[PDB]
Amino acid sequence: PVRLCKEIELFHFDIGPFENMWPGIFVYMVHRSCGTSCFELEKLCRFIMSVKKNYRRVPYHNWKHAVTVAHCMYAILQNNHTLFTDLERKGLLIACLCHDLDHRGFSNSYLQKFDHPLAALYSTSTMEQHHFSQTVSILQLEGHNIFSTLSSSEYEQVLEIIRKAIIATDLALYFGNRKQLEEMYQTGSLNLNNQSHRDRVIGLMMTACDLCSVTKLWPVTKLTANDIYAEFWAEGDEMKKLGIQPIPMMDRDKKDEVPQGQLGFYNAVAIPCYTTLTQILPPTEPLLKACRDNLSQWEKVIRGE
Ligand SMILES: COc1cc(C)c2nc3[nH]nc(C)c3c(N3CCNCC3)c2c1
Ligand SMILES: [Mg+2]
Ligand SMILES: [Zn+2]
Repeated sequence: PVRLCKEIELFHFDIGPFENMWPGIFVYMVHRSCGTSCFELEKLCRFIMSVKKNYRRVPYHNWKHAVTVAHCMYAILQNNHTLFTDLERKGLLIACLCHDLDHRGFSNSYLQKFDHPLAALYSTSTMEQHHFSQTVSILQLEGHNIFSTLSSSEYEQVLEIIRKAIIATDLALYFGNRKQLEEMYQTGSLNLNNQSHRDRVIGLMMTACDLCSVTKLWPVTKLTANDIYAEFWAEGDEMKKLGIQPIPMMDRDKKDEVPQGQLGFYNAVAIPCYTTLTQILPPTEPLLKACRDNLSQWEKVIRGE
C-alpha cells in the first residue's frame, strides 16, 4: 500500500496492526535499503517463511519482536545510508530478523543456574550463540542460501557481521560497550574507518534496535510491557518450583514494584543508550525523544497520575 510506504520510514512506526503484511514489509525494506536486485526473490521469500516458522509462540521473544527490531535497523540505516556498505546493510537487516531465533522464553542466567545442555555447549552469551547457530542451519537448507551469489570471501565477511551483531544483543555486553564509545566520543578519538570502533558502533545500534519497544507511543509501549512481564513471571514460577527465590521483576507476587523497576531501567539502561547513539549518529535523535516521553509517563504512574 502507498499509505504505509510513507509511514515505514519513521522511527515511531508500530507494525502491530498489519500482521499479514509483516513478511512483505521485510522484503520491501531489504529492497529499498539494499536494492531490488540484491537477492533472488524466490530464495528470500523461502528464507523469511522458514525464519517465521522457527520463532516460537512465546509472549515476547516471538515473530513480532523480530520484525520490530528489523524495522528499527532499517530506519537507522535509511537516515545514515552512506556510513555502511551494501554487505553491512544486508547483513544487519538479516541479523535483526534472526536475532532471537528459537527463543524458549528463558534467560541466560536460568539456563546457567539450572545447568541446561545449552549452557554446557555455550558458557557465555548462551542464547545468542544458539540464535546464531539456528541462523546458519536455516541458511544451509535446500534453496535457502540467500548469499549464494557472493564470493567465498564476501560470504565469510557477511556471516562474521551477523555473528557479531547477534552476540551484541546480549544486554550483559552493552554496559561495557557504551562506556567505551562514550569515552572515544568525548576525547574526539572515535573513527568509523577503524574496524574495532565500527564493530562497537554496530553493537550499540543492535541494542538500540532490540530495546525499541521503549520508543513507541505510550499505549503501545505499555501493552508491550505486559508481554515482557508475562515471560519474566513464567520464569520466576519455575525457579519457585525448583526451590530458588526469583528476583522482584520475575516475581508475580511483586507487581507494585513494576513502575519503579521501569523508572530504574530507563535511567540506567535505555536513556544512556539512545543518548550515546544520538551523539554518534545525530539523525537517530527521535528515538531518544520518544524514550524521554515514556520515561515521563512512568514518572507520572509513580506519583499517582
Ligand atoms: C533484565 O532486567 C530487566 C529489568 C527491567 C525492569 C526491564 N524493563 C524493560 N522494559 N522494556 C524492556 C525491553 C525491558 C527489559 N528488557 C531488556 C532487554 N531484554 C528483555 C528485557 C528489562 C530488563
Ligand atoms: Mg535476544
Ligand atoms: Zn531481542
